[PDB]
Amino acid sequence: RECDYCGTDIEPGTGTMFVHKDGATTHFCSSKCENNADLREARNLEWTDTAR
Amino acid sequence: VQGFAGYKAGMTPREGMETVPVTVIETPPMRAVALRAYEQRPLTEVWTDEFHSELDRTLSDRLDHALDIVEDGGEHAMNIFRAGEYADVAGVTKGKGTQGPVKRWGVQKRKGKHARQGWRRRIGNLGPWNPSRVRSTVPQQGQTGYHQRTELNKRLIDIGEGGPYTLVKGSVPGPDKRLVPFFRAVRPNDQ
Amino acid sequence: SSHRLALYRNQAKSLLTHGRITTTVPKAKELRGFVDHLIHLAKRGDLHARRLVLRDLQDVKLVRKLFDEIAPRYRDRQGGYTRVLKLAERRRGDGAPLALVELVE
Amino acid sequence: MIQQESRLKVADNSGAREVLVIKVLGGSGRRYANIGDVVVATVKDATPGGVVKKGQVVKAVVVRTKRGVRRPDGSYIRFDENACVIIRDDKSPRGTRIFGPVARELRDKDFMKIISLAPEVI
Amino acid sequence: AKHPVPKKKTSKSKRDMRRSHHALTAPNLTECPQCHGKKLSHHICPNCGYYDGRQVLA
RNA sequence: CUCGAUGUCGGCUCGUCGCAUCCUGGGGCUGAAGAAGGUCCCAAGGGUUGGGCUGUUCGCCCAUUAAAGCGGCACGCGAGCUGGGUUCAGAACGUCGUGAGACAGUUCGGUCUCUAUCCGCCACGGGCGCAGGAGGCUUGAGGGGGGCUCUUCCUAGUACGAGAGGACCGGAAGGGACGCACCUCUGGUUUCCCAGCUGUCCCUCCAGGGGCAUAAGCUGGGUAGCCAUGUGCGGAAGGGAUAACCGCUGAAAGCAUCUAAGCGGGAAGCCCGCCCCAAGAUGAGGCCUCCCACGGCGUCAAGCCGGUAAGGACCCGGGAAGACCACCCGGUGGAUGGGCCGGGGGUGUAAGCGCCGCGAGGCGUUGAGCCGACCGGUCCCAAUCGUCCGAGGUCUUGACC
Repeated sequence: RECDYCGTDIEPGTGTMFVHKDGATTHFCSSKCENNADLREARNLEWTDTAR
Repeated sequence: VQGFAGYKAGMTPREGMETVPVTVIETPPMRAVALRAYEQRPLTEVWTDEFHSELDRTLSDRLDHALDIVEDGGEHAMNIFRAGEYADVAGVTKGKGTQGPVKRWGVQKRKGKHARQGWRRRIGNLGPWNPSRVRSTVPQQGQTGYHQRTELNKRLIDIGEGGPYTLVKGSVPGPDKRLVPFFRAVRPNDQ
Repeated sequence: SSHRLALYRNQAKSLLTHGRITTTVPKAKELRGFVDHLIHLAKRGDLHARRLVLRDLQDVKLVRKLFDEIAPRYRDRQGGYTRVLKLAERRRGDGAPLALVELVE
Repeated sequence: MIQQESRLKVADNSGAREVLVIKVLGGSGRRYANIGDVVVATVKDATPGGVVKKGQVVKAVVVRTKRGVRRPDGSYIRFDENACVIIRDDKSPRGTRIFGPVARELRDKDFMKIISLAPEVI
Repeated sequence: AKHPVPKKKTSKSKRDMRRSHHALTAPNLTECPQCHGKKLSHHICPNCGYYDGRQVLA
């Protein structure tokens, strides 16, 4: 994928994946993805695998 | 020397099939010093110097098979401990020190409305009026960090030599890496 | 905190000036490494390096003085550009085993 | 995780909305309701009287907790939310339908029923 | 606010006994490097300057 | 006994006994088949939950549970809180009183004090001891820790059973509270490690910084150690002596009787076992590995001196070792600190120049820069040189060379 989108990344040959309601999702990564993303609009996201 | 033992490698888990965390342990054959027997009279420890080079800077199976390696010349490679086994190790607590009856000993402290009142940590009480002065009961700020700790059901998973070393099933060696580890599988229950 | 630094600061400062002062055991034991460390930077020697060293010390004269001045007299070794020497006496009332330290020379 | 009066929504339709957590179901002591687990709480509020109704004595289980669940697969999983499903004594749901995904779990501790109803089980 | 205070004349005896475990122990000092004399085991001095390097006065 | 004064309800915490035992095992009983109850004898090990409303305990109610025990110790605990409350003056009502005041009727609010001496407890050092002087290793008498449990499965839906049900016996698995230990994975830390920021003073103008804005001014994040929300693990076998309780062999009662004598059965319980000390248990224990008879003095001079680095120490340098202390490793024939150096980890691509847009900025160089303890090299630095103390081998008896 791309930490869902968070093109950064973090935590070994395992990692981990957060998640939201509605069969929707959020595979995941670092404390730079999280919080931010968990609170607005992905599009606008830069740094990473979006505003790449 | 009746047993087998060495020091703490460290911990990490990784792989398996579901996955599982253990700990590494260092120790080839720390030579063989006499051997336990109280024969004809009182016998226990001799010393026919054959040690290191520095050591004078300070100068019936378990023990038995020993005879095997302790007469070989001294040393004795560790590892019967094989594939899936339960020895037991006795680490050395951890210079944690003299602390409050808090962690030292489970206990609830200064509640709320007074769980702060620049108030806090400190036991509740000792003994009643009539009973009699005190008990040797209630612990105290009974220092820690130095205890001759250990445990049980110590299962070893695997081992390999490159450097005689052992992989463990759940670490909790007690003491810290580079620490003094001694193992055994005492009165095992999982047997 | 802000104090640990400050120290290292003025001490690092004053020192380089003389290259061996008089503070107690520890005090010195540290002003070393640090100050020390700093040195190793005068050694690096450049835009950056300087922009740091100064960053703390704050002061052309020196800052430069060392980077150029001393730095060299050291360009060769491997840290240690300081020889922390304990002292014989002790500040009064106190009784603190002060001590002296210099740029190994 | 999830006891006293921590609240959690529905994903099924039982006719609920959210529910307060009385007891962690199992036996004495015990202090925790983690998906798969089964809770002894009630309605904090439920639709316009579907079939349940606000403040209704209840029985529900674990399927969504941001407490993070360590998968024997040294893996890790969690959710943006915390809620579960009602049940018929017979570890049997009511909501005819599901909502947000969930986790293998359930299966492991019995419930298929939802296991599949679920839009997606992670 | 004297919750707790002694309760029985401390007993000279004891008292002192207390004050007993106390005691000094002369500076372990040694003898000069070449300074010739007695110095604070490990240091130059108003007799030295040396050690190996003349880092002092007199 | 106390008024030259023992601070009183409930709560909190920390608990400790006891058994008439609530849960828990073992039993005999039943109008007990099963299952589940009832009855009573034996056993306290361990254990006996969240809320509610009430100053309360008590108590009723809510959801659990095996269980949700009775009571001691001034209905334990104020020199340990609580301090609501009954129990200072206010002041209120109601209430009696000509009144004044008043009330186990009520209602608002109403100053719980830093320095433990002794005994006592928990802890760590100092003696002196254990009769050569010496470092290393072990025994444990005797103490202390810990023991609970639900549920799920086969045996089996077989015994029983008209049926709806549901076994001893025998065996898997999970989980609950709990405790020991531990960072790997997880999460909380991260007082400066790294990054973005607005206000301001110095900085030289710009840039590039600097304190302060707590003791970091603010926000994002962040090893290493500590630490849970998290990791291992544990409460078992089994051995012996019993409760109650069940039997055998058989008197006295030529017939019966677990019975005095003889022999066995039988418990979460005692003893043992499993961890945790531990001979200062003055009965100072064992054992191995070192060190040899030095001086001169009136004596059973077991008294004064060089010693033996056997050996230790002190001083230095260091430790998840740590209040001090004691305890551990090192002391330049060293890797012990720091330093440097590679390595990892960590912040998100720097200072500069460059190239696009009037500017704001961007894009590049550039996953840059900078890096606090984590893994390991290298004598740059700094543990130089030096002291002190330390044995000799007490008396009797005998056993062997």
